[PDB]
Amino acid sequence: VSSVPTKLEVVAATPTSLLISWDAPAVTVDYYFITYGETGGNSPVQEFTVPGSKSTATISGLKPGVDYTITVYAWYYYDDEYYMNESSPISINYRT
Amino acid sequence: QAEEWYFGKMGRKDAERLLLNPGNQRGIFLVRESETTKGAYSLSIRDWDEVRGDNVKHYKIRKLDNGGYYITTRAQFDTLQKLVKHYTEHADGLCHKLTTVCPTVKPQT
Repeated sequence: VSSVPTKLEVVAATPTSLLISWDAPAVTVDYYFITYGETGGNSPVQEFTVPGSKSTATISGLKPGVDYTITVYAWYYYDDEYYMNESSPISINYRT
Repeated sequence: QAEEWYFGKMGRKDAERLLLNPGNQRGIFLVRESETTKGAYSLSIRDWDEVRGDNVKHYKIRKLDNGGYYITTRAQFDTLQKLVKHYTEHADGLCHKLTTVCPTVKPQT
């Protein structure tokens, strides 16, 4: 059964903010881990989470005209032994 | 290793009860032996959420056949100390970055 989210995309974009969206996997997700950062940049990526009930997220404070790499991971319960697992990622790029 | 964050043999619910003490902020943590996978560890972290309030999350630290330790296979570490340092620098998927070790009651002085 799928744990990787699918079809990640930007669905709204201003010069400094993006709304990303994806299709949840079939497993119940505890929360999503989302990173974004300048592609090939030499600073650390930004990181945040959204609740596992969601399948979108708002990214704010971007610099106009910068290519960003945006990645989403699902963190989810499997069984009592594997109680907290990270899915494979899905990633997109977007230039503001 | 017998480091400050290492609590040795400790059960999941007992780790939760200790971390959920009033006064512990998010990111307070401990490392213990796993009771469900032999040879693995568990990183137990005090967290907070809008719906469930104060809570505790557990992350299994597994061992690589030849390599070191990992919670997620993309981030691997030669030692537990290096793992803890990494997740003190950035949460990198954890519910919260690690701050300081869970306190315990000490003898009166």
